Amino acid sequence: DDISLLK
Amino acid sequence: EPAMEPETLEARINRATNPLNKELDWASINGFCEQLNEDFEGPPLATRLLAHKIQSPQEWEAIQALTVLETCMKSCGKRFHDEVGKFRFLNELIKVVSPKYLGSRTSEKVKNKILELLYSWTVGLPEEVKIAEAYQMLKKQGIVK
Repeated sequence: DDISLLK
Repeated sequence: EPAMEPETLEARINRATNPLNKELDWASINGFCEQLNEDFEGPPLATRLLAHKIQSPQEWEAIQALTVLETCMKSCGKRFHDEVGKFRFLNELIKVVSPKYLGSRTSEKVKNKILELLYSWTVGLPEEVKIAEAYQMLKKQGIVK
């Protein structure tokens, strides 16, 4: 899995 | 504890990025990239450790860590390429170059190196689409010229 992109 | 075992990624990276090194310790750098591909949990641990060293207030520590990252990515292993190609890791690099986080407290030398590496991966490893996503965002926010 992975997380969302840091904006 | 693990740092007390020379073969661990912890011990290896502590040597490869030691603030006391007078010059790049290629023996430790290449050794880290090599040890990295020995266990399934190697790549994930490697990026975890690299992310922290890269965010160090001590420039020379962060610079050597970036050299380690650049070197391991240059190796032809898919697992490591995929781990760096995750936002879990890419976000840590974004925090260093982004003025919203550590950007205003990080040297230009370190920030520029990160941008150069990101770009090189967008060109050399196009299949790691998340890296391209991160890079494009940085260029949209004015971070990347």
